[PDB]
Amino acid sequence: FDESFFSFGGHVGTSVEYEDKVTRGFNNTDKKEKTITNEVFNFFYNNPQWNFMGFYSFKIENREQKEPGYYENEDGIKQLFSLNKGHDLGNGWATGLIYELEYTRSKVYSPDVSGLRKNLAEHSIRPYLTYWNNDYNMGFYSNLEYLLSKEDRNAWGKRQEQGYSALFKPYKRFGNWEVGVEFYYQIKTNDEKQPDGTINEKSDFNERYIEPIVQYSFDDAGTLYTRVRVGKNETKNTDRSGGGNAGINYFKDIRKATVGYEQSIGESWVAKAEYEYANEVEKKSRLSGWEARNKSELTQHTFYAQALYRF
Ligand SMILES: OC[C@H]1O[C@@H]2O[C@H]3[C@H](O)[C@@H](O)[C@@H](O[C@H]4[C@H](O)[C@@H](O)[C@@H](O[C@H]5[C@H](O)[C@@H](O)[C@@H](O[C@H]6[C@H](O)[C@@H](O)[C@@H](O[C@H]7[C@H](O)[C@@H](O)[C@@H](O[C@H]8[C@H](O)[C@@H](O)[C@@H](O[C@H]1[C@H](O)[C@H]2O)O[C@@H]8CO)O[C@@H]7CO)O[C@@H]6CO)O[C@@H]5CO)O[C@@H]4CO)O[C@@H]3CO
Ligand SMILES: OC[C@H]1O[C@@H]2O[C@H]3[C@H](O)[C@@H](O)[C@@H](O[C@H]4[C@H](O)[C@@H](O)[C@@H](O[C@H]5[C@H](O)[C@@H](O)[C@@H](O[C@H]6[C@H](O)[C@@H](O)[C@@H](O[C@H]7[C@H](O)[C@@H](O)[C@@H](O[C@H]1[C@H](O)[C@H]2O)O[C@@H]7CO)O[C@@H]6CO)O[C@@H]5CO)O[C@@H]4CO)O[C@@H]3CO
Repeated sequence: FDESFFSFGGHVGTSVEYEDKVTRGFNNTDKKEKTITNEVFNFFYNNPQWNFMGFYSFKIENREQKEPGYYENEDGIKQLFSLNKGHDLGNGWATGLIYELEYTRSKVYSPDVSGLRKNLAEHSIRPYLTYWNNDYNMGFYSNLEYLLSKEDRNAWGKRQEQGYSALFKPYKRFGNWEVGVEFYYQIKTNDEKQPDGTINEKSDFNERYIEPIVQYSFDDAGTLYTRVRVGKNETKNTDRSGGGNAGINYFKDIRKATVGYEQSIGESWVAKAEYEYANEVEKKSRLSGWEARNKSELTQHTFYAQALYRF
């Protein structure tokens, strides 16, 4: 018991993420955003004696937004707390529960506000079920999720999102290869109000995607991988939404491609680098009248690098 407290391994590390986004919106102009995320600490804790995994991350985030006649800068701190109590069921089966809390505090600067504060709390509860068949070298990861997101933007009001998701990812290993496909479905309700209670948004949302992944492990080196996502989502406003969005539906097509490489360096260090492309095209059921076109297109390039020390 006292001894079990000391039987942990895991990793400590750091990462940096750079995100370059351009959204050409319904007004047919470019909103350009650059975000840098500095993960000053991330801590993976693994106690096989408890069959318990924990994760903690501290991030500093800075975003700059630029578009015709407007700018916005946002600086934030994000902490993640994650607890995973697992359970070996034998014969290749396992189950467990994840409880995850992510808190973000940020300040926004623009020509119109100076240090407007935003507080975000997101809670994720995920029962999961895994299977691995050693004879076939095939298995799957699966989970359900309840997700609650609550954001207080002070003068800009409050927003709550609440819903569920399901994920199923079968995968197979053969030689140095591993191939998998992630299937994902999410539903949620959005509720956003101004401080006096005026409704900005009341809407129902759903998303689905399928994402194949291929990886190859080099005998004398690391693991190279690629993932490609094709998905869709929809946001359907009730008659109570504001801003001309009453009864309006948004439909989005999603395409992503990722390539990454991870390699161990000696016995303890592991480094990973990854590039992701994302292109998302949105249209409305009906334009309000101010729009220049029925199209809003996001193109995003993300660069990610991570260095971890295993123990
Ligand atoms: O938590 C740190 C981790 O976070 C991120 O990974 C997430 C990932 O993006 C999601 O996809 C998801 O992963 C689920 C996945 O989709 C499912 O396929 C399944 O995973 C199965 C694997 O597919 C299958 O390969 C096998 O995995 C085994 C490995 O092949 C084997 O090498 C070994 O793994 C050990 C590593 O060799 C060792 O280096 C160390 O791993 C560290 C990583 O190197 C490091 O990058 C980091 O990982 C991040 C990751 O980058 C994020 O993308 O920390 C790791 C821990 O230090 O530790 C390994 C332990 O031995 O053994 C494994 C297991 O046998 O089996 C799995 C099924 O178990 O399930 C996934 C959900 O668990 O979730 C994660 C977040 O956890
Ligand atoms: O060029 C101006 C602007 O025009 C277009 O926006 C549309 C928008 O697409 C429509 O949906 C609608 O907006 C409604 C919303 O539906 C409703 O939510 C509400 O908006 C509130 C926000 O939800 C809340 O977050 C806050 O918004 C802040 C915001 O966080 C800041 O980012 C800042 O907004 C700027 C944008 O960043 C910038 O892109 C641009 O907006 C364009 C937009 O690209 C285009 O699609 O300018 C704005 C402001 O300069 O500021 C606000 C706070 O001022 O506050 C609101 C308060 O309700 O209200 C709107 C209004 O109906 O209609 C707009 C305009 O037609």
